[PDB]
Amino acid sequence: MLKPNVAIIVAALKPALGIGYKGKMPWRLRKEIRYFKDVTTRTTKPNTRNAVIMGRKTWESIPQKFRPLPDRLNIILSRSYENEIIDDNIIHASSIESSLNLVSDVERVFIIGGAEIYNELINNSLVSHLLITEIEHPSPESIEMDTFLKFPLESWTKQPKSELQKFVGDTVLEDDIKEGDFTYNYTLWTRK
Ligand SMILES: NC(=O)C1=CN([C@@H]2O[C@H](COP(=O)(O)OP(=O)(O)OC[C@H]3O[C@@H](n4cnc5c(N)ncnc54)[C@H](OP(=O)(O)O)[C@@H]3O)[C@@H](O)[C@H]2O)C=CC1
Ligand SMILES: COc1ccc(Oc2cccc3nc(N)nc(N)c23)cc1
Repeated sequence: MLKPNVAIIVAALKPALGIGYKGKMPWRLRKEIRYFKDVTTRTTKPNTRNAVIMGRKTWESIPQKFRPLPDRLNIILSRSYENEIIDDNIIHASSIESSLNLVSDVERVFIIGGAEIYNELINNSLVSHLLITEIEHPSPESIEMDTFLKFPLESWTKQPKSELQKFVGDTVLEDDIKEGDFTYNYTLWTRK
């Protein structure tokens, strides 16, 4: 695949954009996990699938029985990896671009974490869209977090809900979803 558009998908707590604590997500939002699954799996074209890219630490954090993530081509980056196809669902690479040279029949590509991957790849011009779930809490300071997005958002534009809707196709997008004390909304951002 040559120079595909790539999207980042992440869930973050406003206003600091925290995304983790001691190697895990600081919340369990059930409807948000379901959204992540639908957006990253669904395709429109026939014989295609989407690819998900993750850092080695994220891959190793999935219980072995639950990997690879089903119904998507899994790409794992490590600076120590050779560019290799493991099987039809797993690719190892040391760079995003190298990895995409190994794929065919992919419709969309999503970066799914973690923090080091996000913070480095935001500055790669292949990244064209950010799917950020903006999480809000009455007392964000009470939530322990050690990992944060370092995104240059002054260079990106938040689009209207209509644009997100068109991006995700059929997926149901509810507004101000509440689970416990958290309220969240799905957003789409593109480069200015
Ligand atoms: N809020 C959310 O939506 C999500 C949050 N997260 C959070 O992220 C945190 C984990 O992040 P982190 O520990 O940084 O792990 P990562 O998944 O980002 O893995 C980092 C590893 O990826 C490899 N790597 C990183 N950057 C590159 C690069 N530019 N090119 C090639 N290889 C690269 C390296 O592997 P090597 O060391 O082998 O070279 C590096 O050690 C957790 O707290 C998790 O909960 C994760 C996903 C989503
Ligand atoms: C440990 O394995 C993983 C950890 C996190 C992960 O990414 C997510 C998991 C669950 C919900 C998620 N929601 C959004 N908006 N973005 C992500 N990247 C998500 C995917 C795999």
